[PDB]
Amino acid sequence: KDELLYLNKAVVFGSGAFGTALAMVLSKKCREVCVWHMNEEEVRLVNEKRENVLFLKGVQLASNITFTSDVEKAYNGAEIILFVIPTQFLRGFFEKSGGNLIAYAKEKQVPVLVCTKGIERSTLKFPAEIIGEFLPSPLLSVLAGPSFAIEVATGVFTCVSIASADINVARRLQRIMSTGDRSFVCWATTDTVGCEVASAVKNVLAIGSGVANGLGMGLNARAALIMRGLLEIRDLTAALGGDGSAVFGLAGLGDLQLTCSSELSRNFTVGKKLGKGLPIEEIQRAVAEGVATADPLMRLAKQLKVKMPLCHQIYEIVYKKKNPRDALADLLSCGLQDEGLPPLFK
Amino acid sequence: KDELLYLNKAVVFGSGAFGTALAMVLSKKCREVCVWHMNEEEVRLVNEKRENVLFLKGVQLASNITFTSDVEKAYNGAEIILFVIPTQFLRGFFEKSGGNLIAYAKEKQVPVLVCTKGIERSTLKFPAEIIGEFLPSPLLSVLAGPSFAIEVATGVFTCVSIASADINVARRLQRIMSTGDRSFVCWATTDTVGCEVASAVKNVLAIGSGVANGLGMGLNARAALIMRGLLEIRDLTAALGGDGSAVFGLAGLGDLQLTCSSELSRNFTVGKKLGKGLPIEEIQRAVAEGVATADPLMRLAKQLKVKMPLCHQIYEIVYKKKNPRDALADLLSCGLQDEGLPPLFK
Ligand SMILES: CCCCCCCCCCCCCCCC(=O)O
Ligand SMILES: CCCCCCCCCCCCCCCC(=O)O
Ligand SMILES: Clc1nc(Br)nc2nc[nH]c12
Ligand SMILES: Clc1nc(Br)nc2nc[nH]c12
Repeated sequence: KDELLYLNKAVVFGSGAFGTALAMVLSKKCREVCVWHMNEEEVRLVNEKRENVLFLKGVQLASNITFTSDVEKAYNGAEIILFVIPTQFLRGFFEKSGGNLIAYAKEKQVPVLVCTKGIERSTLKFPAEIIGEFLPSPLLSVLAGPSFAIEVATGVFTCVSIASADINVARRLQRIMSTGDRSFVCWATTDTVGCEVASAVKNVLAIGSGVANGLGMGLNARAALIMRGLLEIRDLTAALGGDGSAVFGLAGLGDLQLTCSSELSRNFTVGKKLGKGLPIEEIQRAVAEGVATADPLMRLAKQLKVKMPLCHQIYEIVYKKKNPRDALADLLSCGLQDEGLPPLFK
Repeated sequence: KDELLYLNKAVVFGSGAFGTALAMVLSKKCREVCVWHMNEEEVRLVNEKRENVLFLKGVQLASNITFTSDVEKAYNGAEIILFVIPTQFLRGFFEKSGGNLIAYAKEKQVPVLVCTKGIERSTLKFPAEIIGEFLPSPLLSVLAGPSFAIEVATGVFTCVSIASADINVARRLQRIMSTGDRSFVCWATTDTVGCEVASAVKNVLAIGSGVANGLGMGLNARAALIMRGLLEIRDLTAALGGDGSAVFGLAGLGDLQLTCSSELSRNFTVGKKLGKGLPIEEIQRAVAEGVATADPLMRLAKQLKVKMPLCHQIYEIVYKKKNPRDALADLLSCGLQDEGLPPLFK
């Protein structure tokens, strides 16, 4: 149905910029929105200032958004649960604080929307996969797309995809997350794996985009990096058993192109400094997502025997002090080739 | 073979920014490069100033690039011929001045590289199709990709695709156009139709990107326009009998994303003014490619029964004084839907 669903309550676990922006979206579709944040002192400040001064400065929270540090109070009564907890803290959160939450979700069959992105170092698994160790996969969906947080939080027109193996789950979440003024529009897809892969890999590729800028390259180069980089997302998705339908959509190409063009993002600045010859040690002052992700990504790639040329070279630049110009030359030493895309039509 | 081909002479018919930049690329692979330009007086100026002050100001031409107004002197001895003549002048050029050129090309089996982009109003055909009425299609290839002219002309890293129905033709052109310093890298593909469609449609979509900016929208919106717009290139390509393998490559997505992000381009400024409420008459002072293209594109789409939502609405805004906010609302009145991309992997 193209008819929107409104709820009494939503909970968002994760208080970053993205989680906060999504809570702003939900505030227009649910009467009450709770945002869980572990530090009580900081919870008080935020509720006082009516603004997430910690991670979304300059944005006034809707009056119906309340921050809390009490997990139980947070989810009680919620009819949709969002996870935006950083990958590295996800598992521990469920083990240490998810017992009742999990029981509640299972009992009430509450939809869960995974918004966290990355790769867990110990298992090489993606966020929805980790969460799926604790919550029934039939209840799980993934949100991904070109969605700069400030724009989303302020209601500037944004499109994203919602992925669920069962398209009917995604379609229902589409009705909850899409806004009445059409400022936040969701598109349904089955490709959960493609979404998670794109969401992690885009951060590594963004460092490369930075490198290209630091090397003195221009916008033609950035476009080429996006397009060739996209095939790496595609190939890794295939190897992971994903259907790949999100690769050339909002979650894949859409988000990748946006993320690689964010010149002020930390991924980009780190790549630019690396491209200018600065060693990673000097740069490291606040870890760029791409830095953290590059290592587990290479390990997963190696484990699955997937060649990811750009990502591999970016990993070398970041972790093995490889000179950026040497990496580029190595990349361009493969000789002349065909583009590597199959025909769509026969 | 990954081994480059060097030539004695190249000719480029068309003296615009792009043709001039491509002549700079060729100057590094051919001893002599002739650029044909119809106005003799302007030819003299350019050769004197050793700079295309007309369409590529600020760039010093290689000493081996010579401008000329003599078609016969231009192609004589050439071993590759590039066309960059504007769509609307292509047919007349062959009819009025191509007799001997055509005989020479046929006799010597000279490769022809089509770089012109657009749709001819009278026949609704694309540039390589028009040229193919005069030169044997086996000799024809198309060059397309994210390739801002200034960057190409100055040797800043650029990747493009070369398309030919027979992949072997494209592969040979790849050896001629790719540079020894790897600053200009070509990728082979069969999808000529996809390239021509993308190259024309991107200009219409760029006006829409402008409109979005003028409406107060942001980068999330631009990313969505690129991604949804790409499906229109895909569907039109299918209807035209193209194989579509270029759609998600450099010629399609790559060039589209670049072109839609060029905020200072005429397509973009025209869209932005339209988005700000200015009527097209007041704007029209130097036609933006997207304006010229929108009409023949809609006619071709209608003729083939292909729905192109964004392009259609852009045509309405440009040609039928439709209010941009009304167009947007109409576009968003389709209800909630699936993303519309097939799985890549089963
Ligand atoms: C970490 C290195 C980043 C440098 C970025 C270079 C700018 C874009 C390069 C795109 C060319 C793609 C090379 C493909 C070669 C291959 O498939 O092995
Ligand atoms: C000429 C209008 C341009 C306005 C541009 C709006 C910004 C991007 C909009 C993308 C949403 C895509 C709408 C798809 C709806 C449909 O498929 O009918
Ligand atoms: Cl230990 C820990 N857990 C969660 Br959940 N989130 C965090 N953010 C910082 N440290 C964190
Ligand atoms: Cl009439 C004509 N022919 C060619 Br070819 N190119 C042109 N450029 C402007 N007018 C032109």
